[PDB]
Amino acid sequence: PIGVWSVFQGYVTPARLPSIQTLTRVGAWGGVVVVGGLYMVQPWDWLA
Amino acid sequence: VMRLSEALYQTFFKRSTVYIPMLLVGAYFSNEAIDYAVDKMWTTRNKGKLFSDIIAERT
Amino acid sequence: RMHNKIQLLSVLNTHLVAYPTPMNLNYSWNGGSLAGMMLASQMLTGILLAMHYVGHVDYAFASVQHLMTDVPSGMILRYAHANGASLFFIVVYLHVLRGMYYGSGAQPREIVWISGVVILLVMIITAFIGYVLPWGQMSFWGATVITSLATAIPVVGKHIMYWLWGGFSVDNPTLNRFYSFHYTLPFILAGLSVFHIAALHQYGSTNPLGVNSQSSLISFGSYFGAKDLVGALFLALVFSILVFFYPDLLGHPDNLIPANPYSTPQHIVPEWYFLWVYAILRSIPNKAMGVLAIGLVFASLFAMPFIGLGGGKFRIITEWLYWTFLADVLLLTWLGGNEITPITSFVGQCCTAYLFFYLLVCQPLVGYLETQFAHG
Amino acid sequence: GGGRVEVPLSEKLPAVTEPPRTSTPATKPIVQTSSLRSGVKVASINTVSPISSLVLFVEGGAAAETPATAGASKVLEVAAFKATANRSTFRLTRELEKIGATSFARAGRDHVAFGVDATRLNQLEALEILADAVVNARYTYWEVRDSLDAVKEQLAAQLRNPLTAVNEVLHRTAFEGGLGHSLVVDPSVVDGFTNETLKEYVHSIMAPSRVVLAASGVDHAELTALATPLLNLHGNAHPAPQSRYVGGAMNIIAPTSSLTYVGLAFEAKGGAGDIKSSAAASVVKALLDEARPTMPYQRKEHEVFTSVNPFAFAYKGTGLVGVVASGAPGKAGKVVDALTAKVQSLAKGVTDVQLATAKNMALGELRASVATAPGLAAAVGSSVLATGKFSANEVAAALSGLTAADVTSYVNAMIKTAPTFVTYGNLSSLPRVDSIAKRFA
Amino acid sequence: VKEQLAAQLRNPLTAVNEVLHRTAFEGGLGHSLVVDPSVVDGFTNETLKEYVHSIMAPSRVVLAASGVDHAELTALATPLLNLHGNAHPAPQSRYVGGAMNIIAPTSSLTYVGLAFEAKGGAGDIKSSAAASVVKALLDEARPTMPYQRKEHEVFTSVNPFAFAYKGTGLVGVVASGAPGKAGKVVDALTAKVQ
Amino acid sequence: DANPFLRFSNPRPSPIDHTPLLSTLPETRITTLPNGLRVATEAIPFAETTTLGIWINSGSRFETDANNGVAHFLEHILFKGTKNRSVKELEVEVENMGGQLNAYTGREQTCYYAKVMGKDVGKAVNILSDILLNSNLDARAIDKERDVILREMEEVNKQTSELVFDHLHATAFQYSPLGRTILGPVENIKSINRDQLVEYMKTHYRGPRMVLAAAGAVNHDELVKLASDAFGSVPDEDAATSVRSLLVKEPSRFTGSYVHDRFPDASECCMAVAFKGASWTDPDSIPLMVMQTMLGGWDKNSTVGKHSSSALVQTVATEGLADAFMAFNTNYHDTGLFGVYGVTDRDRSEDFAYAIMSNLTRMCFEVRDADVARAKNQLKASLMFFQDSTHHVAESIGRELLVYGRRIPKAEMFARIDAVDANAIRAVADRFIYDQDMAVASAGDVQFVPDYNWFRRRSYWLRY
Ligand code: HEC
Ligand code: HEC
Ligand SMILES: COC1=C(OC)C(=O)C(C/C=C(\C)CC/C=C(/C)CC/C=C(\C)CC/C=C(\C)CCC=C(C)C)=C(C)C1=O
Ligand SMILES: COC1=C(OC)C(=O)C(C/C=C(\C)CC/C=C(\C)CC/C=C(\C)CC/C=C(/C)CCC=C(C)C)=C(C)C1=O
Ligand SMILES: [Zn+2]
Repeated sequence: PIGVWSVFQGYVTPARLPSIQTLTRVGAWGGVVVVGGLYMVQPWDWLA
Repeated sequence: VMRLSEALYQTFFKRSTVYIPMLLVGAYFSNEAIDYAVDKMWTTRNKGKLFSDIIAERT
Repeated sequence: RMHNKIQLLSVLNTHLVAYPTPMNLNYSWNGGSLAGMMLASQMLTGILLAMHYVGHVDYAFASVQHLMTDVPSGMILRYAHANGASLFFIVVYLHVLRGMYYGSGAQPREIVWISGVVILLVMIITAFIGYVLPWGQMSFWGATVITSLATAIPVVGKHIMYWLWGGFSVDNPTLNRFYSFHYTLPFILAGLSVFHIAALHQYGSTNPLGVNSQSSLISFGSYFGAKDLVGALFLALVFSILVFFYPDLLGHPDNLIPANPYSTPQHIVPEWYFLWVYAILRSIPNKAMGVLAIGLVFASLFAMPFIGLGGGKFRIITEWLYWTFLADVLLLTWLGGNEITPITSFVGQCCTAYLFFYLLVCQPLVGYLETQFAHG
Repeated sequence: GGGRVEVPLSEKLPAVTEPPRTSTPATKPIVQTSSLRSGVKVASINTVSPISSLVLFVEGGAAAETPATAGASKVLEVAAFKATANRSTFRLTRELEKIGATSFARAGRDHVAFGVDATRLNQLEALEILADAVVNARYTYWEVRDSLDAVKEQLAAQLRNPLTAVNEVLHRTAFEGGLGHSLVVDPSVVDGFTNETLKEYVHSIMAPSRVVLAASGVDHAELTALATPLLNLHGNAHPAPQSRYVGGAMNIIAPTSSLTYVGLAFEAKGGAGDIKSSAAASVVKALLDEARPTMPYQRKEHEVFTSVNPFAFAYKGTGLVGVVASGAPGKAGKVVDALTAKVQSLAKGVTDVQLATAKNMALGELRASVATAPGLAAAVGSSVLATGKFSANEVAAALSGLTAADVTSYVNAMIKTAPTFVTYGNLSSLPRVDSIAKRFA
Repeated sequence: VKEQLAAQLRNPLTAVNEVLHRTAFEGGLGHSLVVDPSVVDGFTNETLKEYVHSIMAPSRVVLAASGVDHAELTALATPLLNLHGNAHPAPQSRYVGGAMNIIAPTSSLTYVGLAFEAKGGAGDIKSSAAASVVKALLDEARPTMPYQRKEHEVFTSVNPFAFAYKGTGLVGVVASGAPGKAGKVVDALTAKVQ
Repeated sequence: DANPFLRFSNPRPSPIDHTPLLSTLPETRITTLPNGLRVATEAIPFAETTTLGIWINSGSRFETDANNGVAHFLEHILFKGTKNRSVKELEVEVENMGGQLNAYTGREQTCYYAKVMGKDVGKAVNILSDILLNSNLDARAIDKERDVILREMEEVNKQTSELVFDHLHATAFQYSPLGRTILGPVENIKSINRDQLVEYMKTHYRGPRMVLAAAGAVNHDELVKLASDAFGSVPDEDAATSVRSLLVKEPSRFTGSYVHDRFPDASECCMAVAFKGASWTDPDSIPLMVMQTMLGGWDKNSTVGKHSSSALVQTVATEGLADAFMAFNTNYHDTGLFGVYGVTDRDRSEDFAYAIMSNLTRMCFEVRDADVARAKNQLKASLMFFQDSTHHVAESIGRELLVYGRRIPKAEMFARIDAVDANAIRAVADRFIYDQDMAVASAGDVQFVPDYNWFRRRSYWLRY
């Protein structure tokens, strides 16, 4: 009863969902893994 | 006594997602500087003994 | 108490002697102890095998033959280690089907199910790279066909492939690294098994009735030791039959030919326990889509505690649908050993579609309908 | 960025005096009372305060308890303002906390009071919440079961003070009937309590002629017009066990009481119904105030006493005016002798300065009780429930128009009536009981 | 000690006996014996040593025996009972009487105790015998046979007593009853002695 | 759905406009005497009682190390007899006006006030001026109070919360005047005399530092005349010895630090964590008031704690982390303190500490609008409740004239509260809380309280 049971019962409202700021702060981790992979591999001037 | 600046704190230090890419570019440049210094010292000390010195001598 | 003064005896007592277990567990709760016994048997037979095996091309086939005919009890050790992989997969598959039937991965046992799925993936990788080691035709060509499937990821393809091979084709570096990886992975299997058992002990096991069983619990070490011993003796009977009377029944005759990279066999099929994934891959007419479907099956397996509603009996619609799922999986196992034919391609596509339909549509939606029927 | 104008500076042109000053009313507002068609009496008084207080007074308390429903008023103090037929507990709590309002449940010895205090802009919300939480309360099983623990520590903490225990035993000894029942019961009395017991008690105490709605700072016509559909009550008046004063004496045994407490009380004739007798009893209470803490850190030393605490309770038809004094365990007879000497010297006459001082003390207490809106609403509700009217002006006139001869006559009539005597503590020194109640005869 | 004291005070007869002994007496005989468990909270072995030193003196000690030769007992107790100490003054007691009440909020039975002074104490043989006879007379319901079914109209239980101390004592009766029937319990207990 | 029982009310938090409440609120009149003393009244139209007193911009901060404790000892001495009235004369005259005198002595503020009836305004003015100006300060009464204070010091007779807050002020304001206790050390009490009391009153009780504030039933002109007759003889202040010059000369300093007061057989575990807050004149003090309302407070005699609007109250009440707690917002002339104080035991102290730190840091990132609207409504309602009691009206008049320099109108206060939104709360929490040093104080059974590095680590999040 964690997962689809939470949304079938009506426990996932517009509230209790993450805010736009929370999703942006989590979404800012996308650049970190890209920069880390480019740091690890170093394909310099490989962008087309 | 000595203290980190507030404006420099708010830019590169307050968020980890900004701190980590700065860390990686600083790591890249630090490795480049250490490589340069070690290679320059080694090539200066052992001048005339390496293979490239003989090859450039034969030109 | 003597076990209260040494901390080793306290843990062993708590988790193997006095552990409270439901008293109405039937013989379909003996899958886990049988799987642990098979893991221990495989580890023992392999450690004994590695004292006579040489992990080099132009010595591997001859070392296996010298093991078979010249090492005392070497034929028993090799045939036991070969058929033990099949029995290990039989037991683990029946264990997973038990968990699918009873809804055993639900709250609060999601970690148990997830660690089980991780164990299954490591088991698959271990068995495949161990099958490469005898260096026959089936070993070489299966390792060639499977590892040259990384050319489906765009751009970063053949780079990963050539780094896996240590060269430009499957050769001596691939065999030499496969020996080390295969020796090492079963210890990760043993550690993951210990973690998996420790995760179950937090909440204890489910029962065939599917109700709370805290009122009726008995000691493990007296009542479920002999019950496990009975099933272990049945498994030993099947194992002894397979080793001594039909040692090459489950294998392939082509793996008794030394590997030739310039001549390929007519039919390249894996061992039987890999055949359902092979049928899923071979049915889809695109390599990247086949790898995506194979990954999606295991992703849906990981997501099962969070999407799967419905257990054993008293939930009768999902109980009936389980048998269609079992027939679908067994059909995919049969189709993997056949040739590529338009009717077999169509049937394999329909079977893969129904497998995804059951795993992702039947288990949440039919389970929710059952809950609304029973307690709505 | 937010506002950066510092608070020593005035805020800028976005700070307007757009509401004009409303003119003051010509006279001090008067109490206006009426009755609903269901029979519930509604009384209200207008104020210039920005706080409106609404309180609901129901006859009951310890006087309406039975041996089966023993300690139900204390449980009702905790269990009130929870889940009703229209709202859950969560919804009522959030609706009170949204407008910044506060709620109380307070059980007396002859009444229970429920109240909501809010600002003048949320008086309809406060009235609706109070009426819904009183009339349509559910008293679920699990909520009462979980509240019983906190009830047990609140009673155990309230019985730590010896004055509460002395007051309980004094009310037991002074009266037979309803007023002799125990309000602050032992914690083990409510050990077998359930929600059925509370529902039975509530069904006994609730009736339209036993419920008064009192409001402070609310217009009366609006309040009656909007409370007519909300306080339409039905029910039967459970019989009230009318109390009578008889007097007597008792004792209490306390194992680890570092002091020893002695209570002496008399009956105030007429109860809360007589204005003059209640005023004279309040004057007597102020005359017995020996050590009133009017200044910080002042050390008034008595020869024998450690604490003096008088009182004057005015119930319906009868009252209880008296004094409780502490003292050392070895000097309890001296405490009794000093208390008898004080009451006898009061009976010997009051001398002008003492009379004026006690009248000013009584007037100050009376006016400081109704200074705030919740205190004024509680005073209006209690006076209307006990009598049918609010007469604070008449009480002040009675306090001011009291002569020393009237007070001396009052104390003389008091000492003829049989008294009530209660002791407390690890009693290892006591004069005999026959000679205890002889000094006023 | 504290749990034994709490077990002893659960009997209402023990509590009524303690309150009777305090109320009837002034002096050492009014001191409580079965004290509350909270009294022994700040107790140490030095307090016990102080009490033992206060009560010990060779003139305050009697060695009694049963079933032994007297001469051999004195010969063997000569080098053992070499007690040294000061005879502390005895806080002598006098009967004063009175009335006290103890509250139990969850007691299903109300107890009433009545007592009188046995003048003379244990020294007076005749007064002690008369007190024993009065205690036997007041014992209305003494079950002498198994499953006897005596039934009083108001007395749930009746227990008379007779105590004999050095110089004084008590004789009387403690009768229980219903909480709503205590006045009739007092009435019957009073009328029994006339 | 009930028709009459379900209108008008709903649990959805919406902003409320408190503008119509401003039409009938009374006005404050201020008159400055040539002495420099301000006389400020607020007449409530039908009041029968009056609170009036003298508020002084002085206290334990403006003492020295040699006379620390003189201002607290002054409220022990001042009511023990004047040069015109004895002890019994003062007692009789106060009893006849039906009121009580009272006194408070803070670190920066002192008040002596009387709660009387409206007919006794002039008598209360005369009595208050008599104790303030013509006190005996007898050496026998000083000796009679020194021994009582020394006994209560030897017994450690103190509230637990006051003990914790005194430790907190001592460790957060090291080497500044605000780190001293109001009570003072034992040696200053053991060597106190009449000369130090005279010198303190002569130095600090002057015209520009004193407000005579009266609320309730009082006329402004008559109080002006009575104050000019009575309090007209107070000395004026030198410009070189003003309050601002003393604030500049000895400024406040905040140091991030940790203290615990361990006891071997205690039961409770009281603890407070505070950050460096805002001064009284900082415009960020209104958002700190709103944030303190958002954190709230709770004690275990309430049973509706699980339905609270505040998430910290919800967490502590549901998991049972503390018996009681409260969030505080202390403001001084040039600094402040913001944080949470609570009472727990040793097995729940770490989880309570984690709940405090996690709820403080959460306000920098995620703040929803419903919580801010709820807290604004609750704070405005709390401000309206103080208007109901004339004692709080007089206290607010005295405090606002001492520390703001002026009487802030109610319309300006409502407008300044209504200008707070969620972005302002996030900004103020980012300024004061995030990755800053804090001060930690505990007392009692504190062996399981985490050390300073645990508290310092949890002032920031590594996941954003
Ligand atoms: C994909 C799922 C999965 C795999 C693979 C798996 N387990 Fe299980 N196992 C479970 C679940 C779920 C349970 C809990 C069943 C219940 O209590 O209803 C369980 C229970 C057990 C038990 C307790 C007894 C029993 O059989 O119920 C043991 C032992 C056990 N597992 C061992 C193992 C071992 C050893 C392996 C592999 C080498 C393994 N498991 C593989 C999911 C799995
Ligand atoms: C999950 C299955 C599995 C496990 C666990 C496992 N193996 Fe095996 N291993 C195989 C298979 C299958 C083969 C192929 C046997 C064959 O066909 O001859 C193999 C082959 C080998 C060989 C090559 C010799 C030969 O006869 O093929 C060695 C050596 C070996 N394994 C050692 C080990 C060791 C060592 C361990 C554990 C420490 C181990 N194995 C555990 C599946 C497994
Ligand atoms: C006839 O042909 C065929 C085989 O052949 C006999 C087969 O078996 C299989 C079965 C194999 C399947 C389904 C895929 C196996 C899974 C994976 C992930 C591929 C194995 C990956 C390798 C070898 C990469 C290198 C990694 C190693 C050695 C270990 C990594 C280490 C750790 C995880 C710690 C199929 C379908 C097949 O058609
Ligand atoms: C639902 O109820 C349950 C069951 O169902 C009745 C179970 O079955 C089990 C688990 C059963 C166990 C642990 C016994 C099965 C054996 C296992 C997993 C391992 C097999 C090992 C063997 C036979 C011997 C190994 C010997 C050695 C020497 C290796 C150790 C190595 C060293 C000491 C260096 C559990 C916990 C349970 O709760
Ligand atoms: Zn002090």
